[PDB]
Amino acid sequence: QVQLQQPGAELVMPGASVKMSCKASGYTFTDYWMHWVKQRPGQGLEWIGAIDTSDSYTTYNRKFKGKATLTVDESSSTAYMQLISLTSEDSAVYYCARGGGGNSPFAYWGQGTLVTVSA
Amino acid sequence: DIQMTQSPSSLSASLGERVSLTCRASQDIGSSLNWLQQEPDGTIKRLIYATSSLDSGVPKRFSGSRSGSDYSLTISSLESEDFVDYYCLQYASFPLTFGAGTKLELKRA
Amino acid sequence: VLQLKLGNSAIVTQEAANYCCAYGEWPNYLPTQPETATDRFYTLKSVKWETGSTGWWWKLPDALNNIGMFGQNVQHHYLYRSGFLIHVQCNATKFHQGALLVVAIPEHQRGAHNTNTSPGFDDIMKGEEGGTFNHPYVLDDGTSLACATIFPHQWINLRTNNSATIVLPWMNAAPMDFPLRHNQWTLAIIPVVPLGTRTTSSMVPITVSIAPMCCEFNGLRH
Amino acid sequence: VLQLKLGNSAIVTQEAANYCCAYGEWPNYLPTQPETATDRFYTLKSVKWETGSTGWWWKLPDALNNIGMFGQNVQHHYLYRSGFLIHVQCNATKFHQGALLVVAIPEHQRGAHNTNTSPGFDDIMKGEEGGTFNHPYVLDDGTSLACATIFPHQWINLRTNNSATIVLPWMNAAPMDFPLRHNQWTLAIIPVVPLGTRTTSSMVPITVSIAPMCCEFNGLRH
Amino acid sequence: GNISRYYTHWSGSLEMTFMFCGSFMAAGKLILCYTPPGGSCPTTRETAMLGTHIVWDFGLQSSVTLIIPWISGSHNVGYVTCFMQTNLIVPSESSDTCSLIGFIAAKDDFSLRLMRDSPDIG
Amino acid sequence: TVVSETLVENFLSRAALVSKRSFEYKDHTKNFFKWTINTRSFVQLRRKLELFTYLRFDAEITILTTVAVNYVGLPDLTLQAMFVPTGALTPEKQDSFHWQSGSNASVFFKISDPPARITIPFMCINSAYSVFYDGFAGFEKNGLYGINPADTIGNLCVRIVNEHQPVGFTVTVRVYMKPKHIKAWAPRPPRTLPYMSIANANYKG
Repeated sequence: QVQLQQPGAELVMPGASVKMSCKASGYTFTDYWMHWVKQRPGQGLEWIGAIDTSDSYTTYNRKFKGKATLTVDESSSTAYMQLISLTSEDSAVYYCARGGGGNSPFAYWGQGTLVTVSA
Repeated sequence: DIQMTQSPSSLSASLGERVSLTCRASQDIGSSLNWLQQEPDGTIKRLIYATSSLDSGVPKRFSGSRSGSDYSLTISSLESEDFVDYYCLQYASFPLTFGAGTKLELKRA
Repeated sequence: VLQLKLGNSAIVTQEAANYCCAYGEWPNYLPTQPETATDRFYTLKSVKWETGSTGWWWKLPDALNNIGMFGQNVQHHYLYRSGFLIHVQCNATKFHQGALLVVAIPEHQRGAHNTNTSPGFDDIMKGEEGGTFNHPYVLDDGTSLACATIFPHQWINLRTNNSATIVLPWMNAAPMDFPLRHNQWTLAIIPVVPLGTRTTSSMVPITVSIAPMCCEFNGLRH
Repeated sequence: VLQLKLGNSAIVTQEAANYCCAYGEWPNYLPTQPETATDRFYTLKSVKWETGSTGWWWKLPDALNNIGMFGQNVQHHYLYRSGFLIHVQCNATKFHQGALLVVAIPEHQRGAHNTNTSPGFDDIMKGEEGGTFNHPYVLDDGTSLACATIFPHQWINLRTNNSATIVLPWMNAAPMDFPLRHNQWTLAIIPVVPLGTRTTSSMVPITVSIAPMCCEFNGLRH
Repeated sequence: GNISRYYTHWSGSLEMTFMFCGSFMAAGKLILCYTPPGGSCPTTRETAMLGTHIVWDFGLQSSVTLIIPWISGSHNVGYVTCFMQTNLIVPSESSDTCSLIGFIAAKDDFSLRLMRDSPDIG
Repeated sequence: TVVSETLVENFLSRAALVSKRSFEYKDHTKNFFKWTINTRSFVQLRRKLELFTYLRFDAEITILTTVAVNYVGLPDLTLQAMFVPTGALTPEKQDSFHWQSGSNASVFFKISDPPARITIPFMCINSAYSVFYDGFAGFEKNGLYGINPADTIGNLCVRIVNEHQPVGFTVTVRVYMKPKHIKAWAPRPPRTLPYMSIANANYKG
C-alpha cells in the first residue's frame, strides 16, 4: 500500500548536476517529513539533509552546506534534490526517507540510483 | 557533529552464538536511537527503534538493551541471511549521523 | 526628524520620547567600558517584506557575531554582559496598510513541526543572515501568539508610528555569559496584519539597528 | 481628535471650539430634567450621498419620534420644551471635492410643485427615515436658496472642515408644544456643490447626531 | 483566559482595545456596543444603542478604550456587538480590504482564588 | 454569580507526584532506582513552570512507600533514601560502598511511620534555575541543544536496607515535591500545543 520509488541511474559529466525525484504513495504527503541519505561506494553513509513538506525549512550538513538544495511539491506529492557543480569525486547511491511525528523514523526506503561520473 | 562510535568494525561468527554490538556516543541522546539493516542488494530496512521497541513483521530474534552509557543490539539466533551491515543512528538532534558499522563473516577453512 | 547621535555616527529617526524600558529597568553597569570602541548603531541588512512574509528573527548577539568593530571582541575576550537598544524603523508611504509587531523574547527555545529531532548548530545560530518564521502563529516554540504580548513590545502601524525603539538590559542568571554559546535575548518582527496594495505585489523595506550600550568585558586573551 | 462625552456614550469628533449658537443664545432652562434618562447623542441612519443627491431633511423631533430612550417619552407625557445640539460629521479623503450646507430652518412650511394640494400627514412627518429635496434650489417652500443663509448654518468643506456642530435652543411661541403635532426646527443638509471624482460614481457617507440637551417634561400619564 | 483556567471563581472589570491596521486615508464610522447579562442580543442596531455605546471613527481616533463593568462567572450573559455605521471609503491606490486587532486586559479590581488544575492537557 | 491568594508563592507551590515507579520483587535467588528529579516529566507541573523563565526555589522531597500484595501479612521493611548531588561519579559496584559514604545525605524510614520529609536547598552556580536556555551544552561546538550543564540538581537514589526477604510483595514508592521560597522572573506565554518530547520544545500541531 505504502512504498517509495526512485528508479534510474542518470550518469552525467561535470559542468552540470542531475536533480533527484522522490515520489511517495500510501500516506498523506503533507503531514510527514522527507529525509535524504547518501550511500558512497566507499561504504560512506554520510547524511545529506532534511526538508519539511509544509514549509521550505531545510537543514544541511557543514561539509554539504552550499551544495545541496532541497525542494518539494505538494501537488504531485513528490520530493526533489538539486545539486550544483558535481565533479569526478562525488559518486554514490541516493536514498530518500520519510519520518514522522514520533521517532522520525527511516522505516521506508527507496530502491536507489547508480550515480557514476567520469571525466 | 556528534560522532557515533560503533565497535567492533568486524566479526566472525557461525550459526547461533548470540553476539551483541555496542555503540557509544559522546553526548546523551536519551532513548532515541535507530538500527538499520543493509542488504547486499542495496536495500536498507529498519530493525530496532527506541530500544526495546521492534518493527511489526520482523521476527523476534532481534532485540536490544541499554546499560545507560551504551546502546546494544542483541540477536538471539543468527542465520545465513543475517550477514549485513549494522549501523546505530541518533535522530534525537540535528544533524543525524551514522555509525562505523560491522561486517558479519562466517568461520571457514 | 530628531537625529539620535551615539558615537561617531547617527541615523535620522522619528522623535524619541517615552521609549520602552524592558521590564521597567535600564541596562546599568555591574555594581574598561565600550562607550567608544564598540558603540555606534549597527544597521543589519534590510529585509524585503511582502504580503506573504511570515516574519524574521535575530537572536542576541547572533546577528552581531561578526559585525563591524563589535565582531572583533566576540571571540577576543572570555566573558561579557551587555545591554541592547533596538530601533526598528520601517519606511512606507500613506497608501500602504499593515501592522508589524516588534517583540523581544527573552530565553527563546526554538522548535520544529511534527518531529522530535532537536535543531542543530547551523539552525539555531544563523549569524547576521537571520532566520524566517516557519509558523509565526505558534511562535515556533509551541506557545500562542495571542498571549505573546507579555514580553516587552511596541506596535508599528503605518497610520500612527512607522518606527519603534526597544531597550533591552542584561537578562541572565549569571553576571556574564559566553559569546558564541548562549543567546540571552531574541529580536522578532511579527507581521500580524499582512501587506495590501493596489498592485498585486509590492516591497516594503525594514531597517533594524542595535546598540550594545553600557557593557563590559573580562578575560583578555589573544 | 477631541472626543465629546455626553452621558454614557460618546463619538470621536473634530476639535470643538466656538460652536454656533443659533441666534446667539443657548438652550437654558425655563425660568425633572433629562440630563441622564434621555441624554446621549442619537445617531441616525447614514445616508449615501452621491453626485446626483439633491439633499435630505429631518424635522425636529420628526426623526426622533421613536429613537432609543427618547422614543418612549414622546407619546408618554403631555408637553415638553427641548433644545438641540446637532453635529453632522462627513468623513471623506483628500481626493474628494464638494461642499455641504448644513442649515437649520425654524418653522419650515413645505410645499409642492405645480399644484395647489396641501401635503398629507405621511408626507410631512416621515419619522426617522427622513425625506429628500424635490427642488433644493427653491428649498421646496417657494423661497430662494441664495438668501437662505439668514438662518443659523455652518459650512462643511472637504478642504477645511469635514464636520459641523449646530446648537438649536427652544424656538416656539408657546413655552411647551405637542410631540406628534408641531415641528419647531428643521435640519437640512444642502449639497450646493455636487460630488466629483476620478471614477464615474462614488459614495460619501454622512453621519448625523442630535442631542436633546436641557429639556423638561410635564403632564405625566400612562 | 489562560491564567483564569487554573482557578474557578473570577470577579473583576475587564477592558477591550481595538486598533485599525488599515491605510491612513480610510474613512467611515463604526459602532461599539456592549450587552448586559441577559440583555436581549441586538437584532440590527437600535437594540444595541439602549446600552453603553460609543461612535468610533477611523480618521480621528486610531485606538479604542472600552471599560466593561465587572462581569462575573464561576463553575449566555455578555456579548460585544459591532456593526457598520457607514460604508468604507478608501482611495483608488489603497487596498479594498482592511482589518482590525482586538485587545483585552484586566483592571486593578480583578481578583482570583480557589486554585485548581488546568482543563487543557494539550 | 457575583490579592492574597493570587501571589506567585501560593500559585506555584503545590504537592504533586513527580516520580512513579514500582520494582518487581519476588525471588532473586537488583532492587533500586535513581532519577534526576526534573520537572519536565510530570505534565501538569511542567506547563505550570513553563509560564516563567528563571525560578528560585528550595525543593522539598517527601517519599511515600506503600507495599502491595501479589493471609501472610505485611512485614516492616527499612528503606534508605540517599540524595546524590551533581558532580559525584557513579561507578556502581553494588553490595559494597558508595551509598554508605558519609558525603551524600541519606535518611532512614520504616514502612509504618510519618512519611520521610527532607528539604533540598538551592544548589546552583548562577542566581536561579533556567527553564528556558537558548544555547548549547558546555562548549563542544555542536554540543547538545536545549540542556544547560550549569543547572543540575542531582539524582535521588533509594534502596531497601534489609537483605532479600522471602515474600512476593511489590514495594511502591511515591515521591512528592512541593517547592518553597519561590521567586519568579520574566513570565512567558503558555504552551497550548502538546508535548512531543521532554528534551526540547518541538511541537506537533
